[PDB]
Amino acid sequence: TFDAFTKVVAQADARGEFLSDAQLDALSRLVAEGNKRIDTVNRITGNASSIVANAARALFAEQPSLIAPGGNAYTNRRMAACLRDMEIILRYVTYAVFTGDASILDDRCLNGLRETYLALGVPGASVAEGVRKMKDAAVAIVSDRNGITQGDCSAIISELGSYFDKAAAAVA
Amino acid sequence: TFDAFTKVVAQADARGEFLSDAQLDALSRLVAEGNKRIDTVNRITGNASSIVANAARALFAEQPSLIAPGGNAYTNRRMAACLRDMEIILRYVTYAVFTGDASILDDRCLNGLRETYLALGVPGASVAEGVRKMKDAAVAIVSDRNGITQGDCSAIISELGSYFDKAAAAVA
Amino acid sequence: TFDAFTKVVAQADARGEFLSDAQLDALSRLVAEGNKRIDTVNRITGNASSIVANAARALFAEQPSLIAPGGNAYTNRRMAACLRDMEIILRYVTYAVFTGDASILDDRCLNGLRETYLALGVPGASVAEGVRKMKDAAVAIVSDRNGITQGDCSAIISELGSYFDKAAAAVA
Amino acid sequence: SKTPLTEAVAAADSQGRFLSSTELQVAFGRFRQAASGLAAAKALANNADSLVNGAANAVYSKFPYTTSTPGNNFASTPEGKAKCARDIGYYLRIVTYALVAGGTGPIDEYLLAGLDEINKTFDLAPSWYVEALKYIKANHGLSGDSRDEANSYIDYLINALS
Amino acid sequence: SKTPLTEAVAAADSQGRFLSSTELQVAFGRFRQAASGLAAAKALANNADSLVNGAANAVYSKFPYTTSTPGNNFASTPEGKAKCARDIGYYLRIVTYALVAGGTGPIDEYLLAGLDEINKTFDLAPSWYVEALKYIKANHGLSGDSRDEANSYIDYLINALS
Amino acid sequence: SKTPLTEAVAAADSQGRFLSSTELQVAFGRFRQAASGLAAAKALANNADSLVNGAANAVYSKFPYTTSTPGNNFASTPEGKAKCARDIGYYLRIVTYALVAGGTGPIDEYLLAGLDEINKTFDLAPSWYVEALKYIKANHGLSGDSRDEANSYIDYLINALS
Ligand SMILES: *[C@@H](C)[C@H]1/C(=C/c2[nH]c(/C=C3N=C(/C=C4\NC(=O)C(CC)=C4C)C(C)=C\3CCC(=O)O)c(CCC(=O)O)c2C)NC(=O)[C@@H]1C
Ligand SMILES: *[C@@H](C)[C@H]1/C(=C/c2[nH]c(/C=C3N=C(/C=C4\NC(=O)C(CC)=C4C)C(C)=C\3CCC(=O)O)c(CCC(=O)O)c2C)NC(=O)[C@@H]1C
Ligand SMILES: *[C@@H](C)[C@H]1/C(=C/c2[nH]c(/C=C3N=C(/C=C4\NC(=O)C(CC)=C4C)C(C)=C\3CCC(=O)O)c(CCC(=O)O)c2C)NC(=O)[C@@H]1C
Ligand SMILES: *[C@H](C)[C@H]1/C(=C/c2[nH]c(/C=C3N=C(/C=C4\NC(=O)C(CC)=C4C)C(C)=C\3CCC(=O)O)c(CCC(=O)O)c2C)NC(=O)[C@@H]1C
Ligand SMILES: *[C@H](C)[C@H]1/C(=C/c2[nH]c(/C=C3N=C(/C=C4\NC(=O)C(CC)=C4C)C(C)=C\3CCC(=O)O)c(CCC(=O)O)c2C)NC(=O)[C@@H]1C
Ligand SMILES: *[C@H](C)[C@H]1/C(=C/c2[nH]c(/C=C3N=C(/C=C4\NC(=O)C(CC)=C4C)C(C)=C\3CCC(=O)O)c(CCC(=O)O)c2C)NC(=O)[C@@H]1C
Ligand SMILES: *[C@H](C)[C@H]1/C(=C/c2[nH]c(/C=C3N=C(/C=C4\NC(=O)C(CC)=C4C)C(C)=C\3CCC(=O)O)c(CCC(=O)O)c2C)NC(=O)[C@@H]1C
Ligand SMILES: *[C@H](C)[C@H]1/C(=C/c2[nH]c(/C=C3N=C(/C=C4\NC(=O)C(CC)=C4C)C(C)=C\3CCC(=O)O)c(CCC(=O)O)c2C)NC(=O)[C@@H]1C
Ligand SMILES: *[C@H](C)[C@H]1/C(=C/c2[nH]c(/C=C3N=C(/C=C4\NC(=O)C(CC)=C4C)C(C)=C\3CCC(=O)O)c(CCC(=O)O)c2C)NC(=O)[C@@H]1C
Repeated sequence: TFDAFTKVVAQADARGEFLSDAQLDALSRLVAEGNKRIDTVNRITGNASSIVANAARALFAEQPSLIAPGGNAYTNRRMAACLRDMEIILRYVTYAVFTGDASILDDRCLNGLRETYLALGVPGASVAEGVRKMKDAAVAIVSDRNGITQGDCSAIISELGSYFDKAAAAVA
Repeated sequence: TFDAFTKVVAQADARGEFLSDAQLDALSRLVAEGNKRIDTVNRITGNASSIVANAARALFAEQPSLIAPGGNAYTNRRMAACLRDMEIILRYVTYAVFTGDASILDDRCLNGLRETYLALGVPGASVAEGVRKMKDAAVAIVSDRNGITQGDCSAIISELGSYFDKAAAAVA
Repeated sequence: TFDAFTKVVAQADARGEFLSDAQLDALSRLVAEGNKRIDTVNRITGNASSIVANAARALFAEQPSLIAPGGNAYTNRRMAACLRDMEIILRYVTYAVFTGDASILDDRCLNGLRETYLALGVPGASVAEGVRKMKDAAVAIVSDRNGITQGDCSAIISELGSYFDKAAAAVA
Repeated sequence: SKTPLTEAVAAADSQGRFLSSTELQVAFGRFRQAASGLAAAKALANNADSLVNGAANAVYSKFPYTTSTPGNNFASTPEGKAKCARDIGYYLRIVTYALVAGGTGPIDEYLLAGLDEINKTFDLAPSWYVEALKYIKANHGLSGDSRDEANSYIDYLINALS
Repeated sequence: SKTPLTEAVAAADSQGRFLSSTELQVAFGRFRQAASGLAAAKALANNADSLVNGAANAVYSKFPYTTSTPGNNFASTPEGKAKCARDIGYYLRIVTYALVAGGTGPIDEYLLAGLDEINKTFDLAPSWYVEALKYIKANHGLSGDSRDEANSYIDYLINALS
Repeated sequence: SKTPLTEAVAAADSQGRFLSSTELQVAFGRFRQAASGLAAAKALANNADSLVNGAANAVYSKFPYTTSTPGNNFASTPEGKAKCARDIGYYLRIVTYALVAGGTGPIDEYLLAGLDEINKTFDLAPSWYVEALKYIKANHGLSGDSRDEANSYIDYLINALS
């Protein structure tokens, strides 16, 4: 896996070059925005349970066939597995925000998830929808102006969104 | 694995339904015939070594090329493997009788077997003949009227036959 | 795996036959030439490090892009792995000379190597060139008249070459 | 899942053995039990509306805050009551499957695995279900071996919720 | 299968090592032995009919019940005598393979693996094979290193059958 | 590879846990450090030619045998001098990568793993690189946190080379 820094390092080593000023300056800005990145991680983490619980409930509300007997989320074992995958994806999204690179999420979580789901008959379109709900909740929690020094978190919010989008597309 | 009872349960749960009165009555009739099932398992078990040895002996008499040097059953290791296979199939057939469901035999014995035989060049048609001879020996043993309370075992004998025929087809 | 003796045994057992006088005498000739087989193994082994190092040096001198940044032998980890592969291939080549049969080399070394390389992006054609360089070096060492009782090693040198050729062809 | 018959075969299979007198004794014990087990499953099923409705009402009475407190986890709306009666029906239905099976296997597979996690995530109180199960135990009208086998499954769940 | 050459390489391979003087000495050992091994293989092949028939007959004299008792495992019929001669031939041939290989490997692979299972399932008395091997030992006429190596394989089988 | 950020995530991942205050503190220390890391990288980069040719010259002066003895491993030909300056260039550039990463990760991955094997096979003296590194340290002219971090990687490599 890479973090934002080792990612750029790998690109430069492959060409046998020192980082360029553009590369160094880009990492400088990331550094300068670091408190926001940390607040983004903390805020999602602090609300993890309710992000999962509430998106799950809304998912089952809109898709009652998932919880009907014979549904994919019917029985407590399958409901537990389903709640667990929700939390796993949210967890790995927070890792990507923390390192500033998608690789932890792609390499350790999303890669081969579609195939996993196909074999079990987990409906990936419903997973994707659950993820999208978590995304919307997570974004509103991070953007919330209360109890925090005020400023512009649009870059970190956009990066965050992008990781949720990867998660939903990896199973959709 | 399912037994006869849990097989019916699985179906009912997926529909979110109690077993119907008729479904319960069918299981009641299997219960009332339980002594015959037990005698069937015990009888085959009691004669397992000779059921295997006699089937094998006849197979090799009818198919001399199996044991000629270069043949699939030639060398003590290959002969030992071949006898073992016959015993394993008989064993799993008895488990299926005991449980009143094919799943133990399908999941633990028959699944993959065709493919394994193809990889090694075991002649499947020959294994299937061997299984059919064991079926005939076992049916005659189970149907014997000597030294048992008299009654009608045609249903359990037919069920027993069906597990052998399933096994034979899985490799033939 | 087989040695030269058990290879002939395997052919005979499958046909249910004693070795013919002709087959026994061919093995006698192999045995009468055993000292040259032993000298071949010892000669390569005594020179293993320089055979690998010189071949590697020559490979990188003719294909500099292997060691330029971004190249498959760039970074010390990749270099050490490449050097190890050369050493492994040479090692298994000497085992084939020792036993008088290719199976040790094919079964334990070359089988699946093409696939391994393709999955890693190791350039198999460049490995093959490395092997051909070791072949020529090793042949010249085994061939060298200095410091040994004089005689005709043409058969064993040709057999040695055949093991190197198998190696080169397996990695490409 | 765990029934006398699957357990006996799995034991034999893991040892690579044919079935022997030990497993036939398991079968005899199974078949001795099954008549009353099947009869109990039939009675509970025919009585399900009465049991489920009575169990829900027992719970609402024992825990009146569940019908008056707003919340996704509560039965203060029609939807909430419906969720609750649904869940109680699940418990009853799956108890019948254990009687059918002659073991905890259906309970373990369909209801008990993940149970704590579900009750935690959705903020469902174990004690609600204990009360529902108590009502079922008191009102199933079974006796003898039917009663004893049924009570063991109901008690097995009460134990798992405690 | 087990021979000096394969054993030396498996050791070296397991250690991840080049062969060294240790394994060269193994090969020197193999090549000192092999001429007398190959000579023994030739001599036993040339004399196979006599050794087999002689061995069969020695079993029939030591254990006359084997030719007078009806049964699938016995040699009271022409078919039975023929299975018996065939088996002894298998023993003899596979011994010659051990002499060719300079190791028990061929014995191990083609005869010994599964031997107890076959003797047991088909009700063949190990002492029958013991007697036949004792006869071959006493009658092959080999000398020196040929005799020593060949007897090692025959005794190896006698030990495996006892 | 090893940096504060990848190490924190690997720890949390291996525990199956969300990041907590512990890993947030790691991020804080990373971001406190990073500006001086980037500035150190930038300075070394800008001063690469002077540092590499200076270090080369300090090795040749410390070990005059290296420029006057024939050999593939020596810097007695233009080719060998170019190999040596290249190598010193690699050490320096990969140090800059460590400063960019805020960890030994890039060093471990691109230089340190396999280093001993390489030095041995090609007969390159560890003491040559130690000297080049001591020169870079004595001559980069860095101050404060830049110095401290840059010297930690330089000494990391000297330690690895002895
Ligand atoms: C977008 C995410 C929202 C936002 C963020 C934001 N944060 C800061 C500044 C800081 N936040 C912290 C964080 C912590 N201190 C701790 O001890 C911990 C627990 C381990 C945390 C999570 C810190 C130290 C700072 C600096 C001090 C300060 O409050 O300024 C800013 C200010 C700019 C900056 O990057 O520093 C901003 C904007 N603010 C919003 O309005 C968004 C909704
Ligand atoms: C068809 C398979 C044959 C057949 C079977 C048959 N069996 C019974 C009855 C019983 N069999 C047993 C068996 C055992 N008792 C033990 O203790 C053991 C050892 C562990 C065994 C294996 C028992 C207990 C009974 C019941 C009492 C009795 O003796 O009757 C019947 C009778 C009907 C019934 O199901 O009970 C039958 C028909 N009968 C045949 O003629 C078939 C060839
Ligand atoms: C082709 C490979 C070259 C060649 C080989 C060659 N060798 C011999 C004979 C011997 N070589 C040995 C070797 C060893 N003795 C030891 O103790 C060790 C260390 C463990 C070794 C490696 C031995 C014992 C002999 C026999 C005695 C002797 O020196 O002759 C020959 C001679 C014929 C034969 O096969 O014996 C030959 C030809 N010679 C060449 O000219 C090739 C370039
Ligand atoms: C009745 C005793 C009390 C009550 C019930 C209540 N339950 C839920 C939601 C769920 N119930 C379950 C339980 C099961 N589902 C299964 O698959 C099984 C085994 C087959 C069981 C036992 C689950 C998984 C849920 C959540 C998912 C779903 O809605 O199906 C609710 C609604 C919860 C919500 O937050 O939406 C309620 C209200 N609440 C009370 O106050 C009653 C006393
Ligand atoms: C809930 C939104 C949906 C749903 C989910 C569901 N998933 C499974 C099973 C698995 N999910 C995973 C995924 C992961 N496990 C990991 O360790 C990782 C990476 C770290 C991921 C991303 C796996 C591996 C499985 C299979 C094995 C297991 O159960 O653990 C189930 C269970 C399916 C079954 O029948 O067994 C379910 C139900 N189901 C829905 O209906 C929702 C749309
Ligand atoms: C005898 C009637 C025939 C025959 C059989 C034969 N089979 C094999 C090898 C294998 N058979 C199995 C089967 C199973 N293993 C299990 O554990 C299970 C489920 C519990 C089954 C059903 C397997 C796995 C193998 C391969 C592994 C092994 O050897 O143990 C052989 C050996 C083939 C070889 O070349 O080695 C033989 C000879 N052969 C005949 O000719 C008869 C028709
Ligand atoms: C050098 C001439 C070329 C080169 C080689 C190279 N190989 C690898 C990696 C592997 N090589 C092997 C091969 C074997 N492993 C064994 O144990 C055996 C049999 C005993 C063999 C033959 C394997 C398995 C690997 C992968 C695992 C490992 O690293 O050990 C690499 C590393 C590639 C990477 O990116 O990790 C390299 C570089 N590369 C060149 O450019 C030369 C043409
Ligand atoms: C002769 C000493 C006595 C004797 C022999 C006898 N053997 C069999 C049957 C078998 N013998 C073998 C043995 C081997 N097959 C192999 O692959 C190998 C290694 C290459 C050996 C040693 C086997 C496997 C069988 C059974 C299968 C077959 O028929 O080939 C019989 C027939 C027994 C039967 O039940 O059909 C007999 C008669 N019996 C005596 O009384 C002699 C003293
Ligand atoms: C300079 C201090 C002294 C010197 C240098 C010298 N080095 C080589 C050859 C190699 N150096 C490396 C090193 C690396 N390759 C990598 O990928 C990395 C990490 C990115 C490093 C640090 C390697 C692998 C080689 C061998 C292969 C190659 O040519 O690239 C030589 C040539 C040796 C030869 O046998 O060809 C020399 C001369 N020698 C001195 O005398 C200087 C004092």
